[PDB]
Amino acid sequence: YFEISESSRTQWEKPQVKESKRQFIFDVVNEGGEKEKMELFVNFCEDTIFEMQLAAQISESSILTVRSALFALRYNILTLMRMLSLKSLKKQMKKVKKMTVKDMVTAFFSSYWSIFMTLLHFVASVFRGFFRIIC
Amino acid sequence: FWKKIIAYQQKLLNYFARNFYNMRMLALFVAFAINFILLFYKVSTIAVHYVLEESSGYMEPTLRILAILHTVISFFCIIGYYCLKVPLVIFKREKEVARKLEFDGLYITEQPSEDDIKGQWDRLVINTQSFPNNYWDKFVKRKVMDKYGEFYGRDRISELLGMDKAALDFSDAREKKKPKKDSSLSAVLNSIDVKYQMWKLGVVFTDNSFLYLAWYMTMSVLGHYNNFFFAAHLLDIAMGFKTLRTILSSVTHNGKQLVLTVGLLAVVVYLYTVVAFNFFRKFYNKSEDGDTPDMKCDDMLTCYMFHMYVGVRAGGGIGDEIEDPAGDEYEIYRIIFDITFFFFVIVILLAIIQGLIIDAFGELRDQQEQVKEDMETKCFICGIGNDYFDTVPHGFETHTLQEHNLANYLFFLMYLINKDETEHTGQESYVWKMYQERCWEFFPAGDCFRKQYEDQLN
Amino acid sequence: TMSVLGHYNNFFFAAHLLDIAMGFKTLRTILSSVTHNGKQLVLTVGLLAVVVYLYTVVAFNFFRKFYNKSEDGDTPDMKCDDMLTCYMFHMYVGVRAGGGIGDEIEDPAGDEYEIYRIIFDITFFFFVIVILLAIIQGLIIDAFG
Amino acid sequence: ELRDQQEQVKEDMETKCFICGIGNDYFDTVPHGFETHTLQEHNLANYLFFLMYLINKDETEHTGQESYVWKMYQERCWEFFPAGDCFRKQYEDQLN
Ligand SMILES: Nc1ncnc2c1ncn2[C@@H]1O[C@H](COP(=O)(O)OP(=O)(O)OP(=O)(O)O)[C@@H](O)[C@H]1O
Ligand SMILES: Nc1ncnc2c1ncn2[C@@H]1O[C@H](COP(=O)(O)OP(=O)(O)OP(=O)(O)O)[C@@H](O)[C@H]1O
Ligand SMILES: [Ca+2]
Ligand SMILES: [Ca+2]
Ligand SMILES: [Zn+2]
Ligand SMILES: [Zn+2]
Repeated sequence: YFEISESSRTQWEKPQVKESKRQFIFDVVNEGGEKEKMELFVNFCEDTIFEMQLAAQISESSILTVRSALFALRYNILTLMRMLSLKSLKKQMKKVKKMTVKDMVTAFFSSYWSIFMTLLHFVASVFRGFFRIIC
Repeated sequence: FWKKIIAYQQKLLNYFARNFYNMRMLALFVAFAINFILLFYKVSTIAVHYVLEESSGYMEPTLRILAILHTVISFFCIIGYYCLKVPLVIFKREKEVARKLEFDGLYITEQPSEDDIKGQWDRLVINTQSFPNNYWDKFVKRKVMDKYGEFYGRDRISELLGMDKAALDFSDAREKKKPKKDSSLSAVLNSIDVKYQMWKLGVVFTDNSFLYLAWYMTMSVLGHYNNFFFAAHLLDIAMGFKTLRTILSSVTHNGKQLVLTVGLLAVVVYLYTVVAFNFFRKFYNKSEDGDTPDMKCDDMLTCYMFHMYVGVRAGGGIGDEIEDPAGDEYEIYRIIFDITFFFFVIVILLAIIQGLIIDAFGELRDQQEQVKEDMETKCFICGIGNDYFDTVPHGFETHTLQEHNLANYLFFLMYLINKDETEHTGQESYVWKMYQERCWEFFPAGDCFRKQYEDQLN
Repeated sequence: TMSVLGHYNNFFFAAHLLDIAMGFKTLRTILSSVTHNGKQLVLTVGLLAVVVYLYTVVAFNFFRKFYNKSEDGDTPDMKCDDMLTCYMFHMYVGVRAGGGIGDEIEDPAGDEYEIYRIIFDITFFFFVIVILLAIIQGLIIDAFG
Repeated sequence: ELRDQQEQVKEDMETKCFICGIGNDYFDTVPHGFETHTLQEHNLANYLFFLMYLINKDETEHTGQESYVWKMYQERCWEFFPAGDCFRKQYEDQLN
C-alpha cells in the first residue's frame, strides 16, 4: 500500500497518456513477447512518468442553435394549443350535441392534420432561424 | 354521450395501432404501382407538356386514384404511428429522466450542459402533475423527496418537482369535496395538463421516425402537384425490407472511413492539379479547332474540375484525356505524372473503397458468428460454461431453458411489477426492494443451484 | 429433351455444357462463391435499378438538352424525351460506361446548370460505378471467406 | 489484418490479466472477480504509480518491501512481478 497524488492521477487521466497507453498495449499484445513483456512495461512506465512530471511542471503556473430550436418549439406549440386555450369551443360543442359518427371521424382526422401542420410550421421556423444564425 | 365518444375514439386508436404495419406495406406497394405507371410517360410539344400515353386510356384515372390512395395511406400511417409507437418513446423518455433525477440529480446537484436539446427540454416535465404518465414508478417524486430533502432543502425540492405542500395537508386533514361530472366541457378542459402535453408534443416532434413519416406525407402531398415526387417514396425500401438492411450495412458500417477516403482522394487530386497547373499546361487543350483553344488548365478551379471530373472518371487516368507528350522536353516528367496518377488514384483509392465494403461484410459475419458461439457456449445469466452442465446429459440446454431463462426473468419482473406490494412474499419483497434500488446482486453470477448443491444432489 | 432437340438443330447441344457444375466437384466450390449470397446479389441489382431510376427521374426533369446522341444536326436522336427511353439509356450505357453517364452525355461546360450537372455525374460515378460494384465484389469475397 | 489485430488485443485484454496472466474464469468464480482483480489488485496504472512513488521517495525512508523492490528494479530483475500467482491463489483455503 502506498500514496498516489492527485496531480499524478490527473496527468495519468489526461487523454494523451491514455492514447499512449493504448498504443503500448497494442504493440505489446501484437508484436511483443512474454520474455520482454515486463521490460517493455517498465520502459513504458518510465517514459510515462517522465512525461507526466514534465506536463505537471509546465501546467503549474451550438448554444444559439439549441436556443433557437427550443424557442421555435415553444412558440409553435403555444400557437397550436391556443386552439384549446381560446375556450370558444362552445359553438362547436353546440353541434357536438348533434354530431354523427361521420362528423366525429372527421374531427378525429382533423386533430392529427392540425398536429402535422404545426410540425411543418415548426420545421420551417427552425430552418429560418438556422439561416438567420448562419447569416 | 362522452362515454360513447371516448369509447369510439379508443376503438379508432386500437384499429390504427393494430394496422400500422400493414398500411406501411401498402404504401410501398402503391408507390411501386405509381412509379410503374410513370414509366410510360411521354413529353409533348417552347412550353413542354408532360402527357401519359395510353392505348387503353385507363392508366390516367388509375394514376389519379392511386395518388389519392397513397396520400390517404400516408396520413393513416402517421396516425398509426402516433397511436402505437409514440407511447413507447414517451415511456422510455420518462423512465430515463426519472432515473437521472433520482440516481444522478440531473436538475438538483448538476445541471444540463446547455447544448443538450433533450436535457434542456426535459425541464418542463418535472413540474407537471402527470409525470410518470406512462412509466410505472409513480413514487419517483417521493423518492427524490427522501433522497435530497434534507440536503438541498425540502422546500426547494418541492418547488422544483411541483409537489404542492397544500394538497397533501389538505387531504390529510378534514376537507370539503364537491364532485364534478365529466359531461362538463369546463371540467374536461380543466382536466387537461397543458404543460405535460406541450412536453409530449416536443418529444414527438424531435423524434426521428415521426419526422421521417412527416417527410413521407409531405412527399405524398407534393406528388399531386408534380407526379414525379412519388419517386422519392422508393427510398423507403431500406426500411421496408430487412434483407436489404444487411446489404446496406456493408456501406453504412464504414461510412465515416468511406467519406474520409473521398476527402483524401480530393486532396491528392488537388495536389496533382497544382503540379499540372504549375508545369503541364500546354497539354490541357481540349478543342480540335485550332483557331479557338479550349484551355482547361489556365484556371486553378477549372483545372481542378477537369482533374476531379474526367481524370477521376477516366479508366486510364488524366493521360487518357490530355495531350500526348511524345517528342517533348517534359516527356519523362509527364509520363511519371500520368503513371503515378493512375496508380495512386485509379488503382489504390478505389481499392481502398472496395476493401472497406468487403471488410464491413466480413466484420458483420464475424460478429454474428461470435454472438452465436457465445450464446451456445455460455449461459447468459450466470456465465458458466456449457461443459459443467453437460456433465449431465442435455444439462446445458435444461439449465438455459428451465433454470436461467431470460424470458423467465422478464416474466418474473412483469409479475412482480403487476403484483401489489402488500401481497408480496419474502423473496418477492427482497427482489422488489433490490430492483427499486437498482442493485443487481440478486442475479446469479458464477453460481447456480446445481453448483451450490453439488454434493447434496449427487 | 435437349439431346433430342439437338438432332433438329445441332446448336441445342451447347446447352449440355451447363452440366459441368454437377459433373465436377471442384467447380462447385467456385460456384458457391456466387450461390452462397445469391439473394443479396439479386437485391443489390434491385437497389442499383432503383438508384438508376432516381437518377433518370432527375435527369428527365432537369437535364434533357444534354441527352442528344446524334451528330446529324437536322435529326436529333433525343434519348431522354421519354421516361422509359431515358431509363433504358441510363441502365444500359450509363451503367456499362466506365466513367458513368457523363462519359456518354453532352459536355456541360459553359452552361447555367454546369455545377448541378457536374455534381450529378460525380455522384452517379461514385454511387453506381464504385460503391455498388464493390458491394457485389465484397459479397463474392465474403462468400469465399 | 489491422481489424484482426485490434480484435485480438481486445480479446486478450478482456480474457486474461496483463500482469499475472491468469484467466478470467478463475477470478470470475467470485462475482465480478476478474474486474475487481484487474482494477484493484493487479492494476498496471497502480504499478506505474508505485514506480513513480518509489523513485520520488528517498532511499533512507524506504520500507523493507520498498527497499527490496528498489534494489530489484535497479538490478533490472523483474521477479517481483507476480507471474501465474496472486493473493487469492496463494490464500485459497485460508480465505475460503
Ligand atoms: N439465459 C439464457 N436464456 C436463454 N437461452 C440461453 C441462455 N443462455 C444461453 N442460451 C442459449 O441461447 C439459445 C437460444 O437462442 P434464442 O433465444 O436467440 O432463440 P432460438 O432458440 O435460436 O430460437 P427462436 O428464434 O425461436 O427464439 C440456446 O442455444 C440456449 O442454450
Ligand atoms: N493488469 C490490468 N490492468 C488493467 N486492466 C486490465 C489488466 N488486465 C486486464 N485488464 C482489462 O483491460 C481493460 C481495461 O482497458 P483499458 O485500460 O485499455 O481502458 P478502458 O477501461 O477500456 O477505458 P479507457 O479508454 O477509459 O482507459 C478491462 O477490461 C480490464 O479488465
Ligand atoms: Ca403479507
Ligand atoms: Ca528507516
Ligand atoms: Zn445460467
Ligand atoms: Zn493479475
